[PDB]
This record gives sequence, structure tokens and C-alpha cells, in this order.
Amino acid sequence: WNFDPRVEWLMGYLTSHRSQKVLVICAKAATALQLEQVLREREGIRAAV
Amino acid sequence: EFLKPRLVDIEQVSSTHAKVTLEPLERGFGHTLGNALRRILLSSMPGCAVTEVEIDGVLHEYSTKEGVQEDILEILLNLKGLAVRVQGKDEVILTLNKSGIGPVTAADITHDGDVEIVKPQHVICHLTDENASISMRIKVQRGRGYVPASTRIHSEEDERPIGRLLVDACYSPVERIAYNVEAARVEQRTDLDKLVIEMETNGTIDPEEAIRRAATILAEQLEAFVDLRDV
Amino acid sequence: VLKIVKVYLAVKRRIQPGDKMAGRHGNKGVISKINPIEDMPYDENGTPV
Repeated sequence: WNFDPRVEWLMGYLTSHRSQKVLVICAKAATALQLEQVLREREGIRAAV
Repeated sequence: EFLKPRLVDIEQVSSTHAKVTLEPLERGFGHTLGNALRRILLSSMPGCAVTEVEIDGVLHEYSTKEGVQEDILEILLNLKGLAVRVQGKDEVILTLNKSGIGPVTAADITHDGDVEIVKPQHVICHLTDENASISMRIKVQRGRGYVPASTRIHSEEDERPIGRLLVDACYSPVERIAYNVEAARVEQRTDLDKLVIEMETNGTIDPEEAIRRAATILAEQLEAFVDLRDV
Repeated sequence: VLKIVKVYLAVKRRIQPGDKMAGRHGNKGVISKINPIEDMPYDENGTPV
């Protein structure tokens, strides 16, 4: 979750559209937990699993 | 039939220290303009300064890195003094990356076009280990005055990343201001004065632009005075 | 007692009006006002007190 450019794109869009609720769909729950952890510890994005 | 003061020679003794002269000042307006400019300069000069910092291996201002001797808090204290000139953008992200033994000075910042690091010798840290490496990203904004962290805390606005390190913003480049009104012997006049403004800054705002902006602000407020509604 | 969890908060307190300041000789006082740099007295050389 540090080099995958999808994560950077997600963060950039969210941090640039902070006033929008965004529904983000991924395949597996494991990836979703990793995404919450990375969005929190590197952009502080609030995301419920 | 009156006179009016024209901005004359602006001597630069050092990069930070500057003398600005104003030759044809009427009697009595010496002190008025001296003080007005001193006030405006000290209060209202816009400058850029670091607002928050992110270093990699550090959770909060109070922790400590391996291979450095300063505490992280002292690193923030060193960054507060960084004198930088931003031209176009309002928020820039500077990157500092150094490894190996040596003093991490301000010069090591990743060289961007729009940002000028005025004092590259300004120290930041000292490494003390061959394999010790520090990387950080310093965010620099433009602003006026003095804003502490604790006031902006009300407006946190998702400060959620615990890696974020907020720094108090001293958005003011000017350290010191003095002025002297002294007899300006003009070849056809008896009693005229010249105003000499001696200013010490961190070396970001140039003298001419500072004085011009201050005069601008004062003139604007005087403009506010010209009209009087009485309605 | 099964277990205990201790948490340390650290807080940076800046000087503000109402705090107590003192000298070494018995002179005391409450910091009454924070003045702008320009308002403070300055010697001829321009250094403010």
C-alpha cells in the first residue's frame, strides 16, 4: 500500500474532494482493511469497513 | 505649491540588513511617516513560513530518532527559523533527504523552482551513524502575522494523520525596524528632513517591496478616510 | 486487579494573559497583556524591549 499508484490516486482525489461522500468498492475484505489502515496512517481518511 | 517625498537610494549592507532613504520630507512629517511605516512593517508584512512537517519514522513531536542528537521538537524549533521565499503558489511541499554522518543543513532541501532557501547554511540536524537516514516533507505557506497551532486546532479539518507535526506560524519576515529623521539640507530650502529606515529581516522580503506594500496599506486606509457618508 | 493501562498526554502551554511570572528577587506579577511588537518601547537603535 506504499507503491501502488491506485492508493495515491484515491488519496489525492479524496483530499481534493473532502466535501464529498465516496463509495469505494474493492474485491476482498483483507484489501479493505489494508486500505483503511493506509488511508488513515498516511492521509487520515475516515473509512468504515 | 507643496513638496512630497520621493523614495531615494536603498543601500543594502548585508542580505538581511538594509537602509532605505526618503529625501524630501516636510518638517514634522519625518516622525509621522517613520512611525507609520515602522508599525505597518512590524505588523503586516506578508511572508511565507513552515506550517506543518511530516517526518517518516516519528509519530509525534516528542519522540526521538536513532542517530540524531537533537530531539524532534528541536527539529521543529529549527524549522520555525527557516527563511524561505515563495513566489507563485500558496502551499509548497519541500523535501529534505539526507543519509550518512554530517550536519543536515537547510541547503540539502530538494531544489524547487519557485522556492528560494535564503540561508542554506542554516542547520537542521546532525547525523551520528553511517546507516542513519532522515527524510522529511516540510509544508510552507504564505500568510501575515502570527498564528499558533493551538488556535488553528479549533479548525482541525481532519488532522487525523498522527504523523502530522503542526508548527506555530510566524508569518512575518521583519525582525527589527528603526528610523531616523535628520536634517536634509536641500539646496534651496532651510529646514527639510530626510527619513532613514534601517531594517533587519530574515532575508526573504526585499526592502523596496516591503516599503511599497506598507505605504500601499496606509494609503488604502487613508482612502477609506477620504469619503465620509454622514448619511 | 487484572490489568492497568496508563496513558501519558503531553501538552504545550504557551504564555497567555493571566499567568504568573516572577524574577529572582521577590518581584511578582500576572502577565496582563500581549502587545504587538510595534507597540513595545524601542531604543534609538530599534531593538524593542
